[PDB]
Amino acid sequence: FYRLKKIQEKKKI
Amino acid sequence: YLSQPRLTYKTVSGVNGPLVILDHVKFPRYAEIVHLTLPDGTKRSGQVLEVSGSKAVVQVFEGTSGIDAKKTSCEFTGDILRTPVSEDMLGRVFNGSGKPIDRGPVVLAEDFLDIMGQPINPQCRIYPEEMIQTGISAIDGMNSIARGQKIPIFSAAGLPHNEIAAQICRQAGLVKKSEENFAIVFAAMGVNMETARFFKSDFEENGSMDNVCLFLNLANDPTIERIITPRLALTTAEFLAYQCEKHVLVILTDMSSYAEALREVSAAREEVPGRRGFPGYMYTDLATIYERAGRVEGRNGSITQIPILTMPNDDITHPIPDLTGYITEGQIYVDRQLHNRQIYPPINVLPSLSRLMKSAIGEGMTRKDHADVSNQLYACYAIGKDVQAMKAVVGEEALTSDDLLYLEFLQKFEKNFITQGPYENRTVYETLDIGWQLLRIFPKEMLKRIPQSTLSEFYPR
Amino acid sequence: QAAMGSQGNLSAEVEQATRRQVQGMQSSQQRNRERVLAQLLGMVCEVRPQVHPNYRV
Amino acid sequence: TFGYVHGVSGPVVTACDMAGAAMYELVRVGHSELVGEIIRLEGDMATIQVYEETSGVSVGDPVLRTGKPLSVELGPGIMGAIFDGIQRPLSDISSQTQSIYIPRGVNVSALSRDIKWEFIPSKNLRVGSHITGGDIYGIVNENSLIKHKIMLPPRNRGSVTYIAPPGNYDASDVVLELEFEGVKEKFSMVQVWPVRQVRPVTEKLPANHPLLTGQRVLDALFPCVQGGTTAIPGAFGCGKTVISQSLSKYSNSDVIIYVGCGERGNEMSEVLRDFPELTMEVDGKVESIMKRTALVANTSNMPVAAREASIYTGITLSEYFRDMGYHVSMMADSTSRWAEALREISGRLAEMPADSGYPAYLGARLASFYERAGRVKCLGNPEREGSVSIVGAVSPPGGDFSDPVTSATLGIVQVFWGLDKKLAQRKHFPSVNWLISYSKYMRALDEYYDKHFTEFVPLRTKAKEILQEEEDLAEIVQLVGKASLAETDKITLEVAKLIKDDFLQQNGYTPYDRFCPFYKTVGMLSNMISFYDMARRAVETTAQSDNKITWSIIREHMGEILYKLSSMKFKDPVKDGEAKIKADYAQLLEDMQNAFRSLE
Amino acid sequence: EKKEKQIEQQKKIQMSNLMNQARLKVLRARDDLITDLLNEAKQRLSKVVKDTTRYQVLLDGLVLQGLYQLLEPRMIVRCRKQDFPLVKAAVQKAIPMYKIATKKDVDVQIDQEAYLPEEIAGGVEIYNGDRKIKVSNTLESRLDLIAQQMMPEVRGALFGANANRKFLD
Repeated sequence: FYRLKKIQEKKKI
Repeated sequence: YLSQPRLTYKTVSGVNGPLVILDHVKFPRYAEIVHLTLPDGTKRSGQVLEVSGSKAVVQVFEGTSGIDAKKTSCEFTGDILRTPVSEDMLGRVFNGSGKPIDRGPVVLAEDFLDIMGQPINPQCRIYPEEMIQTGISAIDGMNSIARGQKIPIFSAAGLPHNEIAAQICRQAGLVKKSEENFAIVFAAMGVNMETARFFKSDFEENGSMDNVCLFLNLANDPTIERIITPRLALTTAEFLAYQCEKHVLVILTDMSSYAEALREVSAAREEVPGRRGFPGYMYTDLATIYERAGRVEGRNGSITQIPILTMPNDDITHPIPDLTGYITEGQIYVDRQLHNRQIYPPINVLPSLSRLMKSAIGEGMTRKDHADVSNQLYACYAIGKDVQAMKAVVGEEALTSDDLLYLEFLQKFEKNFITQGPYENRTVYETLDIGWQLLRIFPKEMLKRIPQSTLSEFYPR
Repeated sequence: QAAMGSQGNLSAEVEQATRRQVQGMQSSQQRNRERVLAQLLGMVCEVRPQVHPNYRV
Repeated sequence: TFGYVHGVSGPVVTACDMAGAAMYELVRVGHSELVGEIIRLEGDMATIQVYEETSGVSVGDPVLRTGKPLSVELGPGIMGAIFDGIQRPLSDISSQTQSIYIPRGVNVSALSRDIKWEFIPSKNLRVGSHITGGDIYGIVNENSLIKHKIMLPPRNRGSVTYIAPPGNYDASDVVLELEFEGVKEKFSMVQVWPVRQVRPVTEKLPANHPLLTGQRVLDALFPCVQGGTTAIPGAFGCGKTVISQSLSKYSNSDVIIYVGCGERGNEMSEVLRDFPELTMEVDGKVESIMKRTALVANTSNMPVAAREASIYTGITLSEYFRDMGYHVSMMADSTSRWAEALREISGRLAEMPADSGYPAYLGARLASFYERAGRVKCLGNPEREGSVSIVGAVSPPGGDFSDPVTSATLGIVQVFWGLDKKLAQRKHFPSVNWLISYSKYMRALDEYYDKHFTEFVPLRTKAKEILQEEEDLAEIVQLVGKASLAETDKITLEVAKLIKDDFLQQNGYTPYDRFCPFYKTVGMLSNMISFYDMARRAVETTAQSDNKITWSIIREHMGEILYKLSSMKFKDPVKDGEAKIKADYAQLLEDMQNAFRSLE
Repeated sequence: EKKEKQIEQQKKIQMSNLMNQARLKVLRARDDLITDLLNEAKQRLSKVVKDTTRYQVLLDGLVLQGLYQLLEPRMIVRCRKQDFPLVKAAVQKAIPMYKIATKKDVDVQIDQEAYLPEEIAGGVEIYNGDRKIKVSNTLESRLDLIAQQMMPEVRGALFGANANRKFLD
């Protein structure tokens, strides 16, 4: 869950 | 010293959870304290955490609620969090942040100190040797505590660890017997009103209010202040230890609530997790708290520390008790089985541990065979538990004689060694006499661990 | 009655202690005051302004 | 040649205007000049890891770019000192400051310059004599025990041009000079060596000679080799540190380098307080053990990044002393801490976690740390022989040996000492498990153990068999209730109880088992195995014919002999003679033989 | 025995509370005297306002220091109405030094609409072009700041020293 969240956040840039 | 005036601001780039972001800041400094004035005129504070470019991030201590962009004002001071410390603080009451509670005035300070303190040099560390008298046989006798130690106390929800802590405070002293005493600093990490009343009344009772500084943070206070309160109390302790040469004892309570608050603040930044979702660096942070204790060369004071933490769901592998077990050098493990049997003080000994005993005791300290008594008593206790677990299945017919001896030893030892009472304070030598009284039950040809000499000179009487 | 009489005596004793302590403090403080006022005012009047050390052109 | 601090957060910062920079180049940041290192970059930006607390640093502070990667200084005077994680001499700091703290960014050289060490010439060289890398051209006496020896640095060679005479000199005085190909270069007593680089060596040789061990267990049952690898994972309350200290005090190695990482402060306090009192002689006068020990303290509070540097520093010192022909032995404490520090750092960079948050490359880093080991033939004309042994202590979070760090460790090491918290609850010091541990080096050492003893293999095999069969019978006696037992089964169970209580148990502080040499181990094992053999043979013979001997009968027959057997361990060999204890154990065997003859 | 125990408990709590209140009275008196010292210092400062010759120098220093701290192309300066001429003098003396210091041109202005409350003893405040960043270099603020920053020295002079303290570091 967390690592997917971090991908999601990274994709915002 | 610094004569530079303090800038104020009106820039609030945006808010996101407990954070507040500022823009157009001229040379921010990492970890500098800032005051906030809300539209209603009430006041707050915070501390910078992340800085990049002209942007900065600010953790609010009182909880963010009611922040308007166009009307708030963010004053900067330009230095790290710094606290006032004075000797006369003893005999006062304060809240989490340090403001007075007891209808008194703020502390005229003898000096300013860093909240984080700073590491002590390992070369100039006098290893602790002097022994403390707790009175409780489960500590003096099994897991003795020398000054400078930082042993915790493990408990569970609904257990009377508060009583144990109060009694420990009441009967602290020196086994080897001018009149010495203690200066006790106590910090509370989200205790309920009942706990606060109990501790305050207990300190009032024995007339010890003249020498206790209090730090109280009930559940009403915003959770972020719980991060700062421990280090503040610990700084005060260090001052009284090395600038007044006093002997000090620290009691932090319910560090589990502190860990929860740490998890809460960390979740805002989205740091990497660990086991059960706690921050990875939570270990290093707990290390920053706990270690600040012991005795240093060329001085006379010393810092003892007795943190207290509850174990969620009695699961010992839970990260908080584990990392505490790594940092500190011992444990106590209050039992609940004994509490269900209505026994006082209900302390398990089988998983308790005290790393400093190997030099705390010996000839010229307590008694010649102090270690041997401990080893043999623990061994008999362990085999007794094993025999009970065996009896639970095989039945009374399968028991051999030594099983009966171990079971009666278990029963007698539990009703005698462990059980003391609300205020009974045994001398150490009385405790050793009682221990030998329990050892004498077995014939001499079975006490394997004790040396032959000690058995020859002590067992028959 | 022993408790009440002892309460009276102990009370009177502690207010006596408080009053003498306060008077001693006040007397000690009327000894030297002008020196510190001079110190604070003198440090206030000085300015010595400078630019923030990190500034570049 | 100055960047400016673009950003700051935790121990990770950023600096612009650093286009002329390279990875792993050290760097000073801020007005305190905190040491750092480069990890990432993007354009003219860079990322600096900081080896010191960052509180108070401000944006725009100057950052000085230096001209060398991380390096460690080597030479005389290293022995006997205590350094922190990036090699500042702690004693010099405490003397210089007259305080009890460590001010941030204190600059003091690794070694002293105001000491005159005696020097001796090569006695075999002259003006115009050609050497190469790794050739000794000097000997300096640090003290009576260890004679320092200065070698030419690697990547240097040529014909000499001047040699200093014998006499007392400091570092700064130039000692040697030489021309190689028309360039003259000067050599002092100080080498500067990149920490992350391996010191070249002629050739790795196969192991050839074992490593003595203090404890009785972990010596016969799971030996170690002079250059091999060993690991000691185990849950808390089990006390790996006691075993580490015991190994440190008692071993035949010439130099000991005990690197702590994230340890407790009180443990370094133990070490400093305690080692100087213990002493030992080699070829004359008795000298303290501190005269052959170099420590690298790093306790928990100290800046998180320094934990990485300390371990590499320690192994580098070990290798440097290995180039002398000594036998170094190294003691790493809680490499799990090193892994966790790396985990935190990689977390703050916004990188990918792999397994429980640990970055993927930690397995590779761990393997690289260990592979620098083993006995080797050295590089140089004088033809030195030496080795490095590494025994590291893992701390699995909660005892769960399936955690990532232990899993990565078990694949690379050769010897593994599983420990059990239940035994440590029994205070069964040392709390080793003796059933999941193993050691692949047994085959290479059987040859040695035969060229000295020839009477150990049956003992070991029978001990393994009896313990294994006890463990198998554990379930059958647990469920049944100790009723369905043939007499041989009871015999093996109870002899297993005696060996577990007697041979396996050992106190690590009482004067009489602070140390136990190998011969006593052989004697005790031989006694117990022989008693097992005689008991079973007697019971077999009396079982087949008639009047099957019950265990109670032999117990009542020779309980006194059993009591003497168990109390065998009270000897303190330091005072008593070896042959005296050998004759004592022969006398106990005589007692057993007499009892078995009388029953016969 | 129960009634006895009750009596001693009440006696103990009563004595302890009495002692607490006595100590608290001592501390309140100390704080009150510190406050009176600060008020006296404020009155001395207000008296020192009246001398124009050195007040002008101080004002010049204040405005220069604010200019240095702000570092913005546009600026605004606000002061009491009855100090305004000396403020004009101060800005004219202040601009060129800053220009040679930072090598930039700044438009310095003085408001004529909003004026500080008369309750201010004296001093000057500054704002940037957008009136978002402001530096309060009033006499009251500086007096406050210097007071909080020098407290330990204040009691060191006023109360002697504490013998129990042995090391100052």
